[PDB]
Amino acid sequence: EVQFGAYLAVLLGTFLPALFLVNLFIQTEARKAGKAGGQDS
Amino acid sequence: EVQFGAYLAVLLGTFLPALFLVNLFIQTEARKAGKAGGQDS
Amino acid sequence: LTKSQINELSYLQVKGTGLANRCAEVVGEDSIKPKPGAKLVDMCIEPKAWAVEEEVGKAGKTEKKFVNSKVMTRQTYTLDAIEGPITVDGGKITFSEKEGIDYAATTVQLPGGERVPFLFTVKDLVAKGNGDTFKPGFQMGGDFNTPSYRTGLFLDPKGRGGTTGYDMAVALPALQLGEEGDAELFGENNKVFDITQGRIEMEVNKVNAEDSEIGGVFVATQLSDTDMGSKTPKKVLTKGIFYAKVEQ
Amino acid sequence: GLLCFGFGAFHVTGLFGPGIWVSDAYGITGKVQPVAPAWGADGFNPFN
Amino acid sequence: TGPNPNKQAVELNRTSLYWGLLLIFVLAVLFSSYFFN
Amino acid sequence: LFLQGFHNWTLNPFHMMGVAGILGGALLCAIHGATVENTLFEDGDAANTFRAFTPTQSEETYSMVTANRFWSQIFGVAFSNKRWLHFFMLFVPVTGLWTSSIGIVGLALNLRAYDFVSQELRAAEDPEFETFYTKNHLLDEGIRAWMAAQDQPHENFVFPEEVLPRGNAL
Amino acid sequence: SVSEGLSESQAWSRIPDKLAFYDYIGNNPAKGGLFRAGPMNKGDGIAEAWLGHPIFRDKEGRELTVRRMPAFFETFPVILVDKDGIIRADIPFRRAESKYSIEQVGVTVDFYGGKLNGQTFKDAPTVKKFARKAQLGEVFEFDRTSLESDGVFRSSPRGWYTYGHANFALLFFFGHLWHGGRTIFRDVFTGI
Amino acid sequence: VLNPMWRQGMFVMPFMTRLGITDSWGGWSITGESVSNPGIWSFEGVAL
Amino acid sequence: MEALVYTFLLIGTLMVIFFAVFFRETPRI
Amino acid sequence: MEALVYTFLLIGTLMVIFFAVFFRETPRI
Amino acid sequence: VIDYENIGYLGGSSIVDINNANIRAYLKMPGMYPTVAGKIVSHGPYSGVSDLYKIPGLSSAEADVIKKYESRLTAKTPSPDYVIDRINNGLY
Ligand code: CLA
Ligand code: CLA
Ligand code: CLA
Ligand SMILES: CC(C)=CCC/C(C)=C/CC/C(C)=C/CC/C(C)=C/CC/C(C)=C/CC/C(C)=C/CC/C(C)=C/CC/C(C)=C/CC/C(C)=C/CC1=CC(=O)C(C)=C(C)C1=O
Ligand SMILES: CC1=C(/C=C/C(C)=C/C=C/C(C)=C/C=C/C=C(C)/C=C/C=C(C)/C=C/C2=C(C)CCCC2(C)C)C(C)(C)CCC1
Repeated sequence: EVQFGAYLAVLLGTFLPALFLVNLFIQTEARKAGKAGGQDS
Repeated sequence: EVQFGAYLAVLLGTFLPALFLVNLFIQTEARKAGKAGGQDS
Repeated sequence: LTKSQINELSYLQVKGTGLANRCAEVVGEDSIKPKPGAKLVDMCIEPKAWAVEEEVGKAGKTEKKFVNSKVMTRQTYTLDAIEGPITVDGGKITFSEKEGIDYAATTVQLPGGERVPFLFTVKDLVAKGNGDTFKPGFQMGGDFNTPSYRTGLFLDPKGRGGTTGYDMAVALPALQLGEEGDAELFGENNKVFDITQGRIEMEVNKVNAEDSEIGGVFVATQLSDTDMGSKTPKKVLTKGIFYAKVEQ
Repeated sequence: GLLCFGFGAFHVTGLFGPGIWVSDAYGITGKVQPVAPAWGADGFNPFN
Repeated sequence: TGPNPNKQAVELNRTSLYWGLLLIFVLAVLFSSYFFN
Repeated sequence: LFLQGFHNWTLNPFHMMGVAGILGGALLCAIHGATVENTLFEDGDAANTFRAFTPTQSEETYSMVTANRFWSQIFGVAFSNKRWLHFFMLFVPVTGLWTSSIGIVGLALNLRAYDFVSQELRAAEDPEFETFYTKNHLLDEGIRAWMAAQDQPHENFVFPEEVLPRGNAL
Repeated sequence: SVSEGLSESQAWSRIPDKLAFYDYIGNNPAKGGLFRAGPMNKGDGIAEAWLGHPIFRDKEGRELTVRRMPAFFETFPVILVDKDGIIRADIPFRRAESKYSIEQVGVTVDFYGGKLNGQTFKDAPTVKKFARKAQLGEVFEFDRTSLESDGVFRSSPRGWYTYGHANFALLFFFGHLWHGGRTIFRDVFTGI
Repeated sequence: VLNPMWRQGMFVMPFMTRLGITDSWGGWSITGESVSNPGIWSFEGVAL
Repeated sequence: MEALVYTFLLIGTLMVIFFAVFFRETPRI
Repeated sequence: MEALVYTFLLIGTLMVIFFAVFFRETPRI
Repeated sequence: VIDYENIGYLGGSSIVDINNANIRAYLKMPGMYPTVAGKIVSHGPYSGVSDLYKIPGLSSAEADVIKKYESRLTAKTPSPDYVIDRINNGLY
C-alpha cells in the first residue's frame, strides 16, 4: 500500500522545525526575563 | 526481517529528548546573557 | 387494508404515506376452485424479515445460523403486479410465473458493518400446489432462478466491464510488458455472469371468493449477489406475506 | 467510602446496575450478571 | 489573578547537557537492536 | 483543460498553494478595504466621507484600536501593526505565484502528481472500492481520449467509435 | 542483414539486447511521476531478457503495426495499422457493433530473434495480450518480486537532475533580484 | 471462540467488558450474540 | 495505519489554532 | 537498511564525545 | 467475459446472430427493423434458425421477409449478458 519511509519524513518534518521554533521562542522569553531584574536571574 | 515501527521509536526517542536538552541549555545561556548588560539585550 | 379500500384513496392521499409497499389483506376464508386456463392477474410479495446465513459461536461451538439484518434501501423491496398462468397437470395447481415486476434490488447490513446486496426476485417460478381449489391451508412451493445483480453494461470503478469497458487495468502498465502479464489480476479483469437458484414456499391463508383474491404467508431462501465472480455469494433467508388475485 | 458503598451495593449486586462478569470454572459459558454478596468465610475465597 | 510569587527559573550547565546527550544516545544504541528485533 | 486532462494539474500540491495564495490575496484586499472604510473618523459634516481627507495629512484617518478590537472580538485574532499588515498583503499573492511556478516547472518534465499508487492498486484488486479520486481519473481518461484527435492534428490520430471510451447510454 | 542475405529470424536475432532495451518506454525519462519515489527497478522490476520482436499479420498477409503510445498519454488504446496508416484492427472498448475487432479480422503474431524466436500464435486472447504488451516499445521479461515492483513507471536520474536544478535556478533568480536590490538601496534600507 | 479478545492483544477492552460493557454500536456483542440499538454505554460511547 | 497519522496532524493543527486565540499576546497601547 | 541507523547512532555518539572534550566549560579558580 | 468468441456476429459483419445481437443489428436488412426484428429479439433462445418460424404469432409476411434473409442469420449459443440487452443495447 503506502511507502514506509514517509512516516519518518512526515514525523521528522513536523517535529524538528516545531521544536526549533519553540526553542527560539523560549530563549527569547528567557533573555527578556533575564534583562529585567526580578525573581528570575 | 525487522519491525518497521522501531524506526519511529528509535529516531523519536533519540531526537526529542536531545532537542529538549538543547533547548534547556540554550534558554539557560540566553537568560545568563540577558542578566549581564551588554550587546545582547 | 384491502384492495377495495385502497382503490377508494386517491393518489394524493397515498403519496408519502408509505403504504404503496404494503400488501392488501384478504378476508372471509373460502375456496376458489379455479377453472383451468385462469391465471393470477396481480401478485404482491412483501418481505417482512430478512436474514443472512452466518457463522456464530454459542457456547464454544460454531454452526451455520441465519442472523437477522436491517435493510439499507428504504422502501424498495416489495414486488407487485406479477402475472402467471395457472395450470393443472395431474390435479395440481402450477403458478408458472410469466411476467411482471419480479426483481427488486435490495441491500441489507449484517451485524459488524457488513453490507450484503442481493436481488430479491421471483423469475421462472414453477409452483406445485397440494391440490386444486385455492383454499385455506393450501401450499405451493417451487423453485426460481436469480439473474446477475449487475448486467453486462455495468462498469467497475476502474472502467472494466463485461460487454463494455477496458479488458485490463490501464492504471498499472507495468503489469503488461512481461510474458505472463496480468494474471493475478485475471480473476478481477474477467467478468462472469451466472444465474443462481432460489427456493420459495408459499402457504395460503384466508381466501376471498367474491373478489377472487387469495392471501397468505411465504418463506423464501435466495442466493445473494456475487460481484461478477469476484466474491463468493452468500445465502439469504426471507419470510413475509403475499397476495394474489385470480382471473377466471 | 460513599462511592465504594454505592458501587458495591448498586453496580455489582445488580440492584441498580448491570453487574460484573461471571464465568464458569473452565471459561466456556461466561456473561455479565448481578452477583449476590457472600457474607461468610467463602466471601474471602478469591475466586468467589 | 496576579503575578505569582512562586515563579523561578530553570538552569542546565553544558556538562549537564553533555551528560544528557550521552545518556540519550547510549540508551538508543543499547535498545535499537532489541526494538528492531 | 489540456493540463487538467493530461497532467491532473488540480491534484498538484503546488497548484493548491498557488490558489490558496491568490484567494487569500483577494480576501485580504477586500477585508482591509472594508475595515478601513468602516472605521473612519469624524472629520467632516457631510454624508460623503470622501471629501474629509487631504493628502498632506499627518494624523491617521481610521481608528486602528477600534478595528483591532472589533476583529479580535469577532474572529479571535487581529492585526496590531500596520507595517506587518501591509507586508502580509504583499507577501501572500507573491508566494502563491512562486509556488505555482515551481509546480509548472515540475510539470514541464512530466513529473506530475498524477496517481496515488496505493489507491490505484487497492482499486485494481477489488472492483467495489470507489472514491472521488477514481472518478476524477475516469474523467481525465475520457477528456484525453476524446480531445487528442483534434488537439494534435500532426499526430494523425484516428480513433474508431468502438475504441473511444464512453459510459452508458449518454 | 536481410540485404546481405539471411533468414528473417537470424536477421532479427543479431540485434543486441542493449539496443532493443533502449527502445522501451519504461526508460523514457518523461514517463514517471513526481511522488513515485525510488529507482526504475521499483517501477517495473529488474529486466531479465528480451522476448523478441513480434510481427503482426492478418488474413491477407499484410504487416500490421501497433501504434506506439506517445509520452503525454498514460492510457492509450491498442490500435493496429498497416503500412499506409489505415486502421485494420484494435481492441474495442464497447464490443457491440465493432467492425475492427481482433477476432473479426484474424491477426497472427510471429516472434523473431529473442526468447520466443521462431514461435507463432494464432489464438485470439494471446494475440490481444501480445498486442497490448507491444503497444509500448519492445517486449521484455521483468522480475517483479525482488523489489516488490508495483505497476507504475518511474523517472531517470536525467529527469530528477533537470527538475531539481531548474527549480533551484528559478529560485536563485529571485535571490539575485532581492540581493541586488538590497545592495543598490543600502542607505535607504532602514526606512525612507 | 477461537479468536477472543485476549488473543488479539486487547488491553483496555477486558476492563470495559469486566464491569458490564458488552454491546457495540456496530451491532455485534462480545458474548457472540447481536445487539439491536445499544444505548450510549457501548465501547464507542465509553471512549467518547 | 496512516489514518492515525492524518488524525494526529489534523488534531495538532486544531490545537495550535486553539492556543493562538486564547493564549495570544495581549496588544496594549 | 538498519545498518544506516546503527552507523548514524554510533557516529552521533562519537561526535557528542568530541564536543565534550574540545568544547567543554573551562573550569576557573 | 474478457473476449466473447462471437464478436463478428453482433452486428459488425454481414452475418448476424439471432441469439445475441441487439435489435439495431437488424437494420442492414431492409423491411425488417420494426414488427419483425422486435419479434425475433423479444422471444426466447433458439437452437437453430428453423426455430424462428414457430415463433408464436409470427405473421406470414414476417416469415417471408425472414426467409429472404435466412442466409445472413445464424444461430449461436446464448450468453446472458447479451440476451439481457437484445431489446435495448444502450448505445444510440
Ligand atoms: C464518572 C466517572 C468515571 C466512570 C464511570 C469511569 C468508568 C470506567 N473507566 Mg474511567 N476514568 C475516570 C472517570 C470515570 N471512569 C477519570 C476521571 C479518569 C482519569 C483519572 C479515568 C481513567 C481511566 C483509565 C485510565 C481507564 C478507565 C477505565 C474505565 C472503565 C473500567 C473501569 C475500571 O475497571 O475501573 C477500575 C477501578 C479501580 C481498580 C480503582 C480501584 C480503587 C482503589 C483500589 C482505591 C484504593 C484507595 C482507597 C482510597 C481506599 C480507601 C477507601 C476505603 C477505606 C473504603 C469504565 C468504563 C479503563 C478502561 O477500560 O478504559 C476505557 C481504563 O483503562 N478510566
Ligand atoms: C467508581 C465506581 C463505578 C464505576 C467505575 C462504574 C462504571 C460503569 N458503570 Mg456504574 N454505577 C456505579 C459506580 C460505578 N460504575 C454506582 C455507584 C451506581 C449506582 C447509581 C452505578 C450504576 C450504573 C448503571 C445503572 C449503569 C452503570 C454503567 C456503567 C458502565 C458504563 C458507564 C460509563 O462508562 O461511564 C463513563 C462516564 C464518564 C467517563 C463520565 C464522562 C462525563 C463527561 C462530561 C461526558 C458526559 C456524558 C456525555 C453525555 C457523553 C457525550 C457523548 C455521547 C453523545 C456519545 C461502566 C463500566 C452502565 C452499564 O454498564 O451499561 C452497559 C449502566 O447501565 N452503572
Ligand atoms: C527580470 C530581469 C532582471 C532584473 C530586473 C535585474 C535587475 C538587476 N540586475 Mg540583473 N540579471 C538578470 C536579470 C535581471 N536583473 C539575468 C537574467 C542575468 C544573467 C545574465 C543578470 C545578471 C546580472 C549581473 C551580473 C548584475 C546584475 C545586476 C542587477 C541590478 C542592477 C541593474 C542592472 O545592471 O540590470 C542589468 C541589466 C539587465 C538585466 C538588462 C539586460 C538587457 C539585455 C542587454 C537585452 C539583450 C537582448 C538580447 C541581445 C536579444 C537576443 C536574445 C534572444 C536571442 C533570445 C538590478 C537589481 C547588477 C547588480 O547586482 O549590481 C548591484 C550586476 O552586477 N544582473
Ligand atoms: C478533521 C478535519 C479538520 C478535516 C479537515 C481536513 C482538511 C480539509 C484539510 C485541509 C486543510 C488545509 C489547511 C489545507 C490547505 C493547505 C494549503 C493549500 C496550504 C497553503 C500553504 C501555503 C504555504 C500557501 C502559500 C500562500 C500563503 C502564504 C497563504 C496564506 C493565506 C492566508 C493565511 C491568508 C490570510 C487569511 C485571513 C483570514 C486573513 C484575515 C486577516 C485579518 C483578520 C485581517 C483583519 C484586519 C484588517 C484590517 O484592515 C485591520 C486594520 C485590522 C486590525 C484587522 O484585524
Ligand atoms: C530520515 C529520512 C531521510 C533522510 C534524511 C537525511 C539523511 C538528512 C540528513 C540531513 C543532515 C545530516 C543535515 C545536516 C545539517 C547540518 C547543519 C546545518 C550543520 C550546521 C553547522 C554549523 C551550525 C556549524 C557551526 C560551527 C561550529 C560547530 C564550530 C565553529 C563555528 C561554526 C559556527 C561554523 C530521507 C529524506 C532520505 C528519506 C525520508 C526520511
